[PDB]
Amino acid sequence: ERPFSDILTSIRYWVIHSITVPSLFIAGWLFVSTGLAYDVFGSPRPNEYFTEDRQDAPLITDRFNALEQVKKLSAQ
Amino acid sequence: GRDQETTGFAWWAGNARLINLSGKLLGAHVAHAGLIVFWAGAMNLFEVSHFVPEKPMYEQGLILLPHIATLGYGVGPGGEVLDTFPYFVSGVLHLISSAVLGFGGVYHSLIGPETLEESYPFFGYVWKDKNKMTNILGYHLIILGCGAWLLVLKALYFGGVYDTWAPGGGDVRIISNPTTNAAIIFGYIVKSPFGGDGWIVSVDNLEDIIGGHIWIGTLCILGGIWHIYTTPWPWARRAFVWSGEAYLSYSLAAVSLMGFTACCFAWFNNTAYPSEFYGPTGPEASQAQAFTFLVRDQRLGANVASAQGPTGLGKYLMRSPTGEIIFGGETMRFWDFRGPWVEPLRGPSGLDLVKLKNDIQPWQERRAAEYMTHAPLGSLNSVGGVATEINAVNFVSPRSWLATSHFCLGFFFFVGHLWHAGRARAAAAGFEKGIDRVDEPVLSMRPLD
Amino acid sequence: IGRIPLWLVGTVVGLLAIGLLAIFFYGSYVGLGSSL
Amino acid sequence: ENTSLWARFCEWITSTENRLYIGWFGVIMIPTLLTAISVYIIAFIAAPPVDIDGIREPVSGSLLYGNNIITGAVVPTSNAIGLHFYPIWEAASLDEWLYNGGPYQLVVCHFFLGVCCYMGREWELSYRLGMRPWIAVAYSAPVAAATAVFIIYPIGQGSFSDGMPLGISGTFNFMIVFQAEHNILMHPFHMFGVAGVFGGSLFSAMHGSLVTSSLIRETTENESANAGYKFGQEEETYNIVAAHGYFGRLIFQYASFNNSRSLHFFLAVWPVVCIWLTALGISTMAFNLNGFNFNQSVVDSNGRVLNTWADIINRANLGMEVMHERNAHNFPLDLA
Amino acid sequence: IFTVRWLAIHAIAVPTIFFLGAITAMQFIQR
Amino acid sequence: KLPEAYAPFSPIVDVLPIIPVLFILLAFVWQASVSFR
Amino acid sequence: IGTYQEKRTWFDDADDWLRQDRFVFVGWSGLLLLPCAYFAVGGWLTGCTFVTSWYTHGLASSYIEGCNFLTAAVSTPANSLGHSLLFVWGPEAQGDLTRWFQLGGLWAFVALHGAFGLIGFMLRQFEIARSVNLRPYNAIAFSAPIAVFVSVFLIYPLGQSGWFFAPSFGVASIFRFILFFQGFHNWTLNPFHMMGVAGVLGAALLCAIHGATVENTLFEDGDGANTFRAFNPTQAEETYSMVTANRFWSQIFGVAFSNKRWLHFFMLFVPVTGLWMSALGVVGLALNLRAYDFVSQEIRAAEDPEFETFYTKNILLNEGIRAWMAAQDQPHEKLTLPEEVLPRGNAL
Amino acid sequence: MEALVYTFLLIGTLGIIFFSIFFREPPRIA
Amino acid sequence: MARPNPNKQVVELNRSSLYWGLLLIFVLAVLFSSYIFN
Ligand code: CLA
Ligand code: CLA
Ligand code: CLA
Ligand code: CLA
Ligand code: CLA
Ligand SMILES: CC1=C(/C=C/C(C)=C/C=C/C(C)=C/C=C/C=C(C)/C=C/C=C(C)/C=C/C2=C(C)CCCC2(C)C)C(C)(C)CCC1
Ligand SMILES: CC1=C(/C=C/C(C)=C/C=C/C(C)=C/C=C/C=C(C)/C=C/C=C(C)/C=C/C2=C(C)CCCC2(C)C)C(C)(C)CCC1
Ligand SMILES: CC1=C(/C=C/C(C)=C/C=C/C(C)=C/C=C/C=C(C)/C=C/C=C(C)/C=C/C2=C(C)CCCC2(C)C)C(C)(C)CCC1
Ligand SMILES: CC1=C(/C=C/C(C)=C/C=C/C(C)=C/C=C/C=C(C)/C=C/C=C(C)/C=C/C2=C(C)CCCC2(C)C)C(C)(C)CCC1
Ligand SMILES: CC1=C(/C=C/C(C)=C\C=C\C(C)=C\C=C\C=C(C)\C=C\C=C(C)\C=C\C2=C(C)CCCC2(C)C)C(C)(C)CCC1
Ligand SMILES: CCCCCCCCCCCCC/C=C/[C@H](O)[C@H](N)CO
Ligand code: OEX
Ligand SMILES: [Cl-]
Ligand SMILES: [Cl-]
Ligand SMILES: [Fe+2]
Ligand code: NA
Repeated sequence: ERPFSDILTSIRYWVIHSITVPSLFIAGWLFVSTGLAYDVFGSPRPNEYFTEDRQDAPLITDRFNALEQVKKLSAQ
Repeated sequence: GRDQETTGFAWWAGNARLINLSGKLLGAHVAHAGLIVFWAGAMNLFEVSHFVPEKPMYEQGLILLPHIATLGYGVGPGGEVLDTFPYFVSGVLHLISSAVLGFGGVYHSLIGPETLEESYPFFGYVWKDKNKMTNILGYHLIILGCGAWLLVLKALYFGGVYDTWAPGGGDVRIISNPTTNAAIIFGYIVKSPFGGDGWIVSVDNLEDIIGGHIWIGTLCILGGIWHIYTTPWPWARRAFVWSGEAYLSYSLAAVSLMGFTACCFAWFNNTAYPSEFYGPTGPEASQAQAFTFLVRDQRLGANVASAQGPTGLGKYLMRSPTGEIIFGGETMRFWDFRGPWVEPLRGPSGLDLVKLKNDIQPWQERRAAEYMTHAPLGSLNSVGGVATEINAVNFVSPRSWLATSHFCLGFFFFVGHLWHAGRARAAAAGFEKGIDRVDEPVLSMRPLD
Repeated sequence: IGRIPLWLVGTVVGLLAIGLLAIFFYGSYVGLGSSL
Repeated sequence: ENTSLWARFCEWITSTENRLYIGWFGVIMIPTLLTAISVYIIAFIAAPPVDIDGIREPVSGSLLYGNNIITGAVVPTSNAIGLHFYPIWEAASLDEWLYNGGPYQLVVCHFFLGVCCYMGREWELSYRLGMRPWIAVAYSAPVAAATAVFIIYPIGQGSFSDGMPLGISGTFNFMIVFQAEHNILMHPFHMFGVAGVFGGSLFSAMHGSLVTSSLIRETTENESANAGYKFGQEEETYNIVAAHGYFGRLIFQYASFNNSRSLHFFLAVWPVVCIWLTALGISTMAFNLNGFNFNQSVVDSNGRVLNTWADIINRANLGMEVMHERNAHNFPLDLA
Repeated sequence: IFTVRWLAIHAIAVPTIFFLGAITAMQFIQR
Repeated sequence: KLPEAYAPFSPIVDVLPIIPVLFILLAFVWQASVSFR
Repeated sequence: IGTYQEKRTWFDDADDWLRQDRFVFVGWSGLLLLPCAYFAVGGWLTGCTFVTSWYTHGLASSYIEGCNFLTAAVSTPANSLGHSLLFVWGPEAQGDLTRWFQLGGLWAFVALHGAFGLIGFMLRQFEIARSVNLRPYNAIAFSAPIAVFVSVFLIYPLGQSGWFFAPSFGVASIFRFILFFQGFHNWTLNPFHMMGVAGVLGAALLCAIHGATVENTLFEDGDGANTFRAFNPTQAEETYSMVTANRFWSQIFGVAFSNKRWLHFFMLFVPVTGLWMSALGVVGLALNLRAYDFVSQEIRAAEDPEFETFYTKNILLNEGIRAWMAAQDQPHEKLTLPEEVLPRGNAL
Repeated sequence: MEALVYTFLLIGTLGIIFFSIFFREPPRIA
Repeated sequence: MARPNPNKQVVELNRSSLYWGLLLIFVLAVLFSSYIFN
């Protein structure tokens, strides 16, 4: 049955998860420290909000050309 | 200790298990006293660790150093800090005394005697023993009177206390001839709590402070001797509930009123809470705004008695609902304010026009400017100003922190008084567990409710 | 099967939770999103 | 033998056999609440305009002065008065008293007394009935909130004009001005209060639907389901075990309420403690503690300020600020 | 093993710890 | 700031206020130790 | 089934595999509930952590930016997109997940998947109540949160100019939406909203007062001061005194409950009716059918400067909200209102 | 003309409140 | 079934439900009258 009292108090569980829990923590750390979050999720880096072209908030102002317009307006 | 099967109280009510266990009860109390003395020492040393000589004590989030400085330690004329060694000594004495009290609390909690009755009849008590309950009350009343007289002694012969009402910005002054007049002492008590009277929060001079302390110390010692040498009267016996939880409920209602009173003292009083150490009060900051905008526009060559507002009332000066001249604007609601920086400019007709035009002082003008720039306005982030302001200044007034925290504590302690008054009455009655299911009172009452 | 006490495990995970929340409250005063 | 006048009156006051229990708390409640009810109704119908802000701009507030149910309000006391305790005998005329917001102060003082004695009377009836006593503790939450909007906020702000107007649109006005000055939405205690009333509706619908889900068959499709329950019956009318198994296999089998006692304790404690926290939210903002200030929190590497949702709140807050008390201000910073 | 309980607890724990490492990482990102 | 002799002891003073919060949490740890007995 | 042979099939095997006691009941509805709900919750937790709002609104709404819990959000897409479904394969994104995130497609993802997760949860309530053979009043109660969700996050943005005017999923964004409804819609004055307020506050009153009344009218079953150990799972007597509770509230309040079934049906009825009325009012606001004005009081206040009421103060405050929030909240209108024309009182 | 209607509706609700308090169906113990 | 209708039903409204109906209708009046008059 394992009613959650002998499975979180088991050294068999704890040895195998002494590597997966902090391996996950380190992987999440590197996902933010290596800028992969910036790359895959579209968030601009703290030094790349305003380019030389525009100095204000970007506006989409189109629908079917929205993809290439946000391409040209973003920081590449 | 014990379990639930031998006590009937679960862990979330485990302290209730030691209602009848006098030794463990005493140990829990003195261990708690160690906690109070420990926080006082720890926070005091932390505050003197985070203290900057330049900035006043209200800009730095200090709540204990202003208390010590109000007592008159390390401060001089105007409120500048001369030394922090008294504060350090206070903090260290508190830490070490907390170590001693914590040793005692741990001792009676872990290996102390279970009950103090069978061996130390002076200390052991039952809750229905009204004689010994009044005896312990008398011991503590004598202790309270001794503390009040310690403050009286400090004000009379041990350096004096800080007066903000003394000329020149205030200073540490020795109290001479306190007001021992019973009419002046008890007219504060009998006074209404509302505007213009403020109950006891409107005590506005150190002579009244120390005279009231003389009266409270002497009455407390007298009541201690009276309680040690008497037993409660039958009318009191009929009027009261005589269980330990009932005594706790009485204490909770009392300290709840005390917490609300301390909230109002921190928010309104400026003689027991000098504005140099605690910052300006709300009324003080509003009157300071109107005052400095008066003097700026005077120095810019304008008339102040004229120039009514958009409402036809008077931008700088109007008349209060009783007649005397007060500062114009919404700060009219704070026309009841009295501070050391307005009294030299305030006469019989309220604000004197010629005195307000001519008799300005530089220290008063700077004090008004700072009491504008450090108003008790802030957020939970400790961002100063109204909730729409920028994140540039890091300031929330110690008056704001004290008033808010102690209103919260006073409210929960009133609710705790309700909980304990009800449970003590129900436990004396036999209702603490539920209705008996065969001797239900409603079934013995007629219908139609 | 129960070779580590459940309360000891719970206290340690509570310590990591409190340390994590203390880190989260600390990081609001420094770096990004810190009003400075 | 019980022939004396005081003891006969005592047995009349303390009697459970009354249609409405009076008790010693009710002998303070009933005159105060009747006085407050009378003055509130009369003021709501025929109160002349009230100079709330102290700037000689009287606000009508009453039905006979051109207000409807939504717009009529007993207008707060004058800002010129502040907290100065204005009763009828202080005023020269009833005309002056009605001009300076006297009915509001009368209703507020009598209503605070009335709710305090209502909570006491709830305790005292529970005492004379052999009940357990903490229903008064549960009622201490709306009492705390009423005192926070009728007493504590005026005391912390210096003026009874700051109190909540006794009305509907006045309540809305109180909220708009309150958020303008204090940003209550960004306060954790108010967030707890909203969670408390949202969870109150959550758990009211939850418990009602679980009890109604597990009703026991006694009636037919002809008769309403309530007709299966008989007043004073000993058997329980629903299957607690069936509802508990339902909820457990619905969300989490262990994390349900196996004690109906503990379940009803949770139902009582959740909105009561959250309304306690949000009442202290108002009480702490009375002394200018306010909500969170997250304006210009995020800036870029070159120091430019990014707008944020908190900054949109700040923009709406400024709109709520400048327009409120448009003529009452003479100076930039609104310290008063 | 590989039970329904296993998958349902892993879907809510594995990204949770990964994300907690993520926020803790950005919690020390300067500007 | 602290006196010059107690300047190296300022970091250990900077933690001292949190001990009462640790005390109530320690009461809960003790109850977990006795398994909520 | 029903005294017939009915040889078994893959449907019956799958049904028997789904309808069984597990750690979590999956069921047929769990084919919808579990993935849609996981994706809605995980998408919200993803957007609040990484996905930016710099391009859809010109704001910051993620932890990677520096926002905390109270301030981060999954932002509604730009008004230019209108009511586009923002499919990742659709025209606006063109298959590309990265620039799909920053164009606002994550709001449409979270909204559609949250709606289907809500449908899956109500189907789960129906299914579990059927399997345990209990009446579906839990699903009838859950009908009101779905009514609120569809009227607020679906019907209202469909009625307005686009998804941009929907609530963005996040605490400060919800507060923006609320102050928006105050300034633009006068949602406080709406009778349907105040019916919702009465329903929710009355439901909280019922919850608190049923809890306190039950917890204070118990029967003894004692020999222990902890009352929580006086309850056994399977018995046939009332645990608290119904007659004592009725007597207490009859003498305190004047009226009291005397039917347990009607008491709990009232506890069910109050929040459902309140939330349904709020849903109907938001549907009215979807078409800008506001209860903004009282025509008689407005014409009286226009023909009399001396007429001043709290309602007129609210109207002025709403003008202040609109004019001070439009420029920064609506970038699509390109509203560059100068500091000159903004409404403003004396001083401040 | 409107204050008449509002006053009538308010006292009607109060009258129904009074009748519901003091003129309810008396509950029976059986 | 027979010449008379077999589904013959009686309707019931206790005084409590009368009170809820009257409060409900009068509260709808108090609430909505300000808006109908507008
Ligand atoms: C101000 C806080 C406070 C204090 C002073 C006490 C005090 C006490 N509690 Mg208690 N309790 C508290 C909070 C507190 N409690 C809280 C918040 C809860 C809810 C979780 C409980 C729940 C609870 C239960 C269920 C019980 C008690 C009991 C007791 C008594 C005996 C405990 C014991 O000896 O067991 C043994 C404890 C230990 C062996 C661990 C203690 C080790 C030390 C003392 C911890 C502190 C170390 C300290 C830093 C050392 C200082 C030394 C000095 C020289 C500086 C005791 C007097 C028991 C009782 O009622 O007696 C019958 C009981 O069963 N409490
Ligand atoms: C009760 C009186 C009191 C008062 C008036 C103050 C006031 C102050 N303190 Mg202090 N402090 C206190 C007690 C008090 N403290 C105690 C008991 C401790 C020991 C832990 C400390 C330790 C302490 C430190 C270490 C520091 C301060 C600091 C400060 C200053 C800044 C406050 C701030 O921004 O923090 C933030 C404000 C809050 C965190 C709000 C508190 C939240 C409440 C109390 C809990 C939430 C309620 C909860 C939701 C309800 C649920 C109930 C239950 C289920 C938990 C300020 C003047 C700072 C300072 O200036 O140093 C000089 C500083 O760093 N205090
Ligand atoms: C989280 C718990 C907590 C914390 C951290 C605080 C913290 C604080 N409280 Mg407090 N309080 C609390 C809970 C708490 N409180 C609760 C639950 C209540 C009941 C509702 C109260 C009610 C309360 C009141 C009534 C007051 C405070 C006050 C204070 C402040 C000063 C404390 C003080 O000096 O008292 C005093 C210390 C003692 C009485 C112990 C004896 C000290 C002796 C008598 C002093 C000797 C001085 C002597 C003159 C020195 C000269 C020596 C010689 C030459 C003669 C302080 C910051 C005060 C305040 O500032 O108001 C805002 C105050 O008046 N609190
Ligand atoms: C913390 C201190 C403390 C405590 C807990 C007690 C507790 C008690 N005292 Mg007491 N007493 C004290 C201090 C204290 N005393 C002091 C300092 C003195 C000297 C003045 C006295 C002198 C005294 C006497 C002469 C008697 C008691 C008595 C009693 C017992 C019954 C009191 C009663 O019936 O309720 C409260 C009493 C009343 C409600 C009626 C008193 C009338 C008013 C309220 C008194 C104050 C007037 C003033 C206008 C009130 C407004 C102040 C307010 C706004 C703050 C009780 C156990 C009686 C007793 O049993 O003797 C053994 C009694 O005869 N005490
Ligand atoms: C000095 C005052 C005082 C004292 C001595 C007692 C003493 C006692 N109380 Mg009690 N109580 C008090 C005040 C006090 N109470 C207050 C102010 C309230 C609030 C209304 C309560 C509400 C209360 C309840 C509901 C109960 C008791 C109970 C008890 C008994 C067992 C307590 C226990 O071990 O629980 C265990 C302690 C814990 C589980 C720890 C509680 C953790 C809290 C929730 C965290 C709060 C911390 C947080 C920072 C607060 C911030 C709020 C604010 C400052 C912003 C005991 C004799 C029980 C009883 O009746 O037994 C007979 C019980 O049921 N009390
Ligand atoms: C370090 C230092 C220092 C020093 C100090 C000292 C040297 C001190 C101390 C200390 C101490 C020394 C403390 C203490 C404590 C104590 C206590 C805390 C006490 C007590 C008592 C009691 C508690 C009692 C009780 C009782 C009895 C038993 C009998 C009868 C009854 C009664 C109750 C009375 C200084 C600051 C200079 C400098 C810096 C550093
Ligand atoms: C029994 C019990 C308990 C407990 C209680 C208590 C409350 C206790 C305590 C205690 C205490 C109350 C303690 C305290 C202490 C103290 C100490 C231990 C100290 C010290 C000292 C020092 C060493 C210092 C030093 C210094 C100086 C001198 C200054 C400068 C700096 C420095 C810091 C270096 C509990 C709850 C858990 C559970 C139940 C039972
Ligand atoms: C220091 C000071 C002062 C002085 C003060 C004093 C001198 C105080 C006192 C006082 C007193 C001398 C008080 C008294 C009190 C008392 C109370 C507050 C009480 C109570 C109680 C009650 C409420 C009761 C109840 C009841 C009844 C009614 C009958 C039956 C029984 C019973 C219990 C239920 C002054 C302000 C000048 C200035 C500042 C500082
Ligand atoms: C995007 C997307 C997607 C989805 C995804 C998902 C669905 C995932 C996830 C996820 C998740 C699922 C995440 C998470 C996170 C979490 C977190 C981050 C947490 C938390 C918590 C906290 C931080 C807190 C804690 C605490 C403490 C420590 C103290 C006290 C208590 C509490 C609880 C408050 C895909 C790819 C399919 C595609 C489409 C789009
Ligand atoms: C609630 C709970 C829990 C838990 C959690 C935790 C994690 C807790 C904790 C806690 C803690 C974390 C504790 C600690 C503590 C400690 C203490 C309480 C101490 C002390 C002492 C003292 C008094 C000190 C002193 C001193 C000084 C003064 C200076 C220097 C030197 C020395 C250090 C010695 C669990 C989950 C299991 C289950 C559920 C419930
Ligand atoms: C607070 C007023 C009292 C002022 C003087 C206080 C000093 C001590 C006074 C206590 C007088 C003792 C009274 C004695 C009472 C007897 O024990 C009883 N009548 C029984 O003999
Ligand atoms: O009344 Mn309504 O709003 Ca509270 O801040 Mn001051 O006072 Mn008035 O101004 Mn801003
Ligand atoms: Cl306004
Ligand atoms: Cl102003
Ligand atoms: Fe129930
Ligand atoms: Na203004």
